[PDB]
Amino acid sequence: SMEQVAMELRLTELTRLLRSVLDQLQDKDPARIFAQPVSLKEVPDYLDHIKHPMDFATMRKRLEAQGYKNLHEFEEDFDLIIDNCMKYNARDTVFYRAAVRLRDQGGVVLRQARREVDSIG
Repeated sequence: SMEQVAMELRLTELTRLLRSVLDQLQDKDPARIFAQPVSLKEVPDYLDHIKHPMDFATMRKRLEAQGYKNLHEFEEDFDLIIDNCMKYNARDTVFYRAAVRLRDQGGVVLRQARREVDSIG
């Protein structure tokens, strides 16, 4: 049916938008603290702390398999990255402060993202 391909054309362009959004978000992490998952060999207790780990690589894997049906879901994962970071790492840490920086800067990008998603459809 054509009624699936327009949803897929919506999903597609959503993806095409969200790829730009991700690139912009990852650019706000020049330190690359959030690019790859946490190691469970380096941090073997991690999953005792963080129940839903997230990172840009994983976000990107999902993205390119069109795993995001809307912006909300994408925001949810972006939020995890920040949120997980801010929980695991204490407040005086570089890690923690990198999260906050990324949040504040990311939110700008997501503010306009939300606008474009509604504006296009």
